[PDB]
Amino acid sequence: TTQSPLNSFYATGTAQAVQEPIDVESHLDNTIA
Amino acid sequence: TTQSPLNSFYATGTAQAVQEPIDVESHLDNTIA
Ligand SMILES: [Ca+2]
Ligand SMILES: [Ca+2]
Repeated sequence: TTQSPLNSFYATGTAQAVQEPIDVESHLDNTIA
Repeated sequence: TTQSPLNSFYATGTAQAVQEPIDVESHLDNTIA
């Protein structure tokens, strides 16, 4: 004679974010002379 | 000279319930990245 609560069910996922939106690189190779 | 009550007859059955109505299994194998 056991009474159960009937709520022992689960499901699991994951998420992440490990980088910045943009990357910037420079090529200014001229001199104001 | 014996007086009988005439109620000595019986029949027996059985019943059971040994499991929960539903079972749940998860397959969430994608990542919000
Ligand atoms: Ca970066
Ligand atoms: Ca079960």
